Amino acid sequence: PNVSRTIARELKSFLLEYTDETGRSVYGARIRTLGEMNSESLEVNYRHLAESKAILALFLAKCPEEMLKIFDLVAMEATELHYPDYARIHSEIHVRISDFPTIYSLRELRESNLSSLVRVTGVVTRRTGVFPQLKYVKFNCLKCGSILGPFFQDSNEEIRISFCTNCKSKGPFRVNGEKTVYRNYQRVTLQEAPGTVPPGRLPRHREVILLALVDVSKPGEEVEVTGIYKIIEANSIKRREVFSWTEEEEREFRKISRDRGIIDKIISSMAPSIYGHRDIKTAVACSLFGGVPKNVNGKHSIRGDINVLLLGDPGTAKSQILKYVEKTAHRAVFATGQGASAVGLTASVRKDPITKEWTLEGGAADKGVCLIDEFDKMNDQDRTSIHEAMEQQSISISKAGIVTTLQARCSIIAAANPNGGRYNSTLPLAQNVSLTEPILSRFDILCVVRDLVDEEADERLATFVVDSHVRSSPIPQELLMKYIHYARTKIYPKLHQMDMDKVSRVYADLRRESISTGSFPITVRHLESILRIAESFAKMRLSEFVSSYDLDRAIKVVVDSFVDAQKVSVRRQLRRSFAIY
Amino acid sequence: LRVPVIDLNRVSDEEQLLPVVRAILLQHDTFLLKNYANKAVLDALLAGLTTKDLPDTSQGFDANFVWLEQYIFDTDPQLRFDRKCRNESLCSIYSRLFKLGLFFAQLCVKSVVSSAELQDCISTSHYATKLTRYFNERDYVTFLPTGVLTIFPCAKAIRYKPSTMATTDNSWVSIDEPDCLLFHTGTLLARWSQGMHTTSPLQIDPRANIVSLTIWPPLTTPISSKGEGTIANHLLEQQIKAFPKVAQQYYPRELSILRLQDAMKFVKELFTVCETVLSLNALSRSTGVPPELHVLLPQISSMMKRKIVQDDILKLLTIWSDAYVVELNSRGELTMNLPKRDNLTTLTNKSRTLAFVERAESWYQQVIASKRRSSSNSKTVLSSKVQT
Repeated sequence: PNVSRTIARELKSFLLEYTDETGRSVYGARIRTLGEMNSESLEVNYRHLAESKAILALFLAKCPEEMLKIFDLVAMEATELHYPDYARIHSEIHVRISDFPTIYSLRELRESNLSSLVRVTGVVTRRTGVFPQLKYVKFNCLKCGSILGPFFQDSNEEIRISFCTNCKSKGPFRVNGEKTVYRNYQRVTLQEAPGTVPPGRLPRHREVILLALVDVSKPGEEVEVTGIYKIIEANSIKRREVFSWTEEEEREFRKISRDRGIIDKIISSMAPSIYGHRDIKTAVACSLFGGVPKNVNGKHSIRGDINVLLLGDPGTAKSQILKYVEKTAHRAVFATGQGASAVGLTASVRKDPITKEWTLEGGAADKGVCLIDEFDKMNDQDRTSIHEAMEQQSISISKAGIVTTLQARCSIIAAANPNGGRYNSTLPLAQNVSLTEPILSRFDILCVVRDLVDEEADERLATFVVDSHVRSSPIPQELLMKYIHYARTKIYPKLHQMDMDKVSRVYADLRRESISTGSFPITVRHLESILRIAESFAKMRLSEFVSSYDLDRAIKVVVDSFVDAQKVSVRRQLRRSFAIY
Repeated sequence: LRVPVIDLNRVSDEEQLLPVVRAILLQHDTFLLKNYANKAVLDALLAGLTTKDLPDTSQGFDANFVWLEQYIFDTDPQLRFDRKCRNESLCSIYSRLFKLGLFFAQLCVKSVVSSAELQDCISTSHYATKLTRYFNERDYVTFLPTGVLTIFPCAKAIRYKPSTMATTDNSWVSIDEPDCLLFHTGTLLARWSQGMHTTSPLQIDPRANIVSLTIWPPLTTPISSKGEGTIANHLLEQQIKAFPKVAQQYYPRELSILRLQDAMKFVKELFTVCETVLSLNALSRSTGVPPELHVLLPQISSMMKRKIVQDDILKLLTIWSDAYVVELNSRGELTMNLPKRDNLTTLTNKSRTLAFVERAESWYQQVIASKRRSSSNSKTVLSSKVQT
């Protein structure tokens, strides 16, 4: 149509007149940055041209495929009169339509959203890149040896050609792509995030096409993609990013956190199914609430996560707590063994059978919490990958033509069983578990349960589990899970050097007493752990800084984990820690 | 994002660096000045800004209400307004950096119009040193400088908030140059040069020590032809003041409403995003669908990046009533629609924007006869209640 000719000259006049701040045309700086650095991506906010002309925004929302035939041409014309001979190196320059107001979900993708612009959130998986895909074909008929060709896009397998022109034969046909179209690949499968899916339903998944934006995306992270819907053809990608906090719920959270010591109420709200004991749930709540990451002049990155390790006889409950926190906590990933969930933590090059090739993928929650069940039953790859992720916070991929070091700042909640069923209390934990000391040193809290013969446990456990079967004060679950996301995304409580030096005095007693009576020592990692546990309790208390008695609970948490992880012969240490108890 | 570095001893040549410095302040704004005549006296002032003992009285360290502390020391010539503690290094640097401001004004306006017109712009030298201390950083919200010419030493301390001027890629950039004097130009200087100047903010940084020197034009000087009604003293005096001074100075005609400083500009951009998001869904050639308020609030949340409460749309309904119907669906969600069935044309969208700004101008004009915006809280419109 000729109506595009009055559209073109309108936006050609628009790019030379957009002065939003202090009378400065930002498009001249944008065109000189794309021309000097040889870029092909042009950035246009939707609000700018929408404030200028809403009919262009309506045309972009209705027919973006024909609206994109004007944008690239006027961008190349602006780059050609701004820079001479730019067409010799770059023939086409695309545009990046950002700031889409109506962000859709993956379950709202319907038949009415066809051939239009849509901004969707998700998580990327299945990374296959830089391959020549098809769009046209040719075929060689072997009987007469002839050529015939149609079209083939990006959804079907291939359009079988079985009828020759003059052979009228059903002979064997061969694929000729030696006269054929250009190829560009980015087959990425995107999925819905688990932190915003409704309960009972399953997250959907789609396939996205990336062309002209390859390997700038990180698998296992949240992403925002703006593209057209037909299979989504992405135009813009954003690696920066329904259950969120509001203004009416944020005042009551400070009012709840100010009154009646809510740390124990959060602990009692953690396990509604059973009675339990506070040693598992205290470590669980401080691991899910986490600490703060700090660096000094861009280096010395400390891990802000807390990795807890559960141990005890297999008859007790260890998977129900992680099953409750998988629904409760945000971006919680439950992974298991060889690959129960068909997703893992380790990078891998492997063959794929759906299309029967070799591919590379770095598995997977960068801010979330990963839950590992049956920690002693694994191979060498998933032990070394979690040891690298527990040692430092990055996982490297060095295969299939790609080299990427991705962030691995995830918390680890692992559960295990000893060799033989019984805990065997007259031996230490290093002789009990099959694991060694440096993989045990990454886990700061080692919680362990035992068997209770006495009437007390018989009076409580059997009665609670029969109350759960005969039926067909704490903080509620919704306010608790909203408080987790509200406190983990807004505050960062530091520490002040006024009277904190006293913990360096008590560590000086507590280190020395572990040599003379005990066999296992205490190091600086325990000091880093109790400072993280104290700042996690200050985060849960929602204070400006860590108080003086948060370290008392932190030293109680480290004493009932380290002293309980040893023999019965460290019994004098049960009374030696009674002076600070 | 070009940051040209040139000696300021070579600008004293006067035949080779006037266009180079002028081309940056018309493009990249803030300019980089190195190796000024001051050497060890600029690093000896960091021990004298920690006093923090003085009251306001158009002086004093002012904490707007908290970590943001701005200490402005009023020049001695000003009649009967002073607070003197010690501040000997601040006075010596105030006397020395007067030459930096006069020389920078000489190089700036000699490639524009005339270098003899700036001697009455710096004549009074009433500008007060601004010493900024940040407590142990979001303390600086997006803001514009006061004086026409601001020359500050900084460690890094500087970003660019979303706005369009320098580094046209419009990404936020943090620049750290060792041995660097960074020049910040004000809003009024842009009006004198009719659009040549802009601003840059401060961001989260580890080093909280910021020393900013802003040089002020005299009380009696008009700005070009158009500023004969509003003098540099009137516009800049309206700009800065202080929170205790704004409470004292702007006081005479009460009304803590303050909507002029607050609601105006932000509320009138709500219609621009809201008009484009009701043509984004309701207008389609596919499968009907009714505009719901649950998918509208997040899109406007993306537009301004700010939190949008559902009551702002009700204020938009209060100012302009006839566009949005407030009827509540049986499911509890409150739908809105448009009267036209043939949909909003781009020309009709521009007419709706002109009608909305004209209606806001009419409400502001009628409401201000009680005493510049006077008193309104932008009261929400009453939402139709469900029957029985």
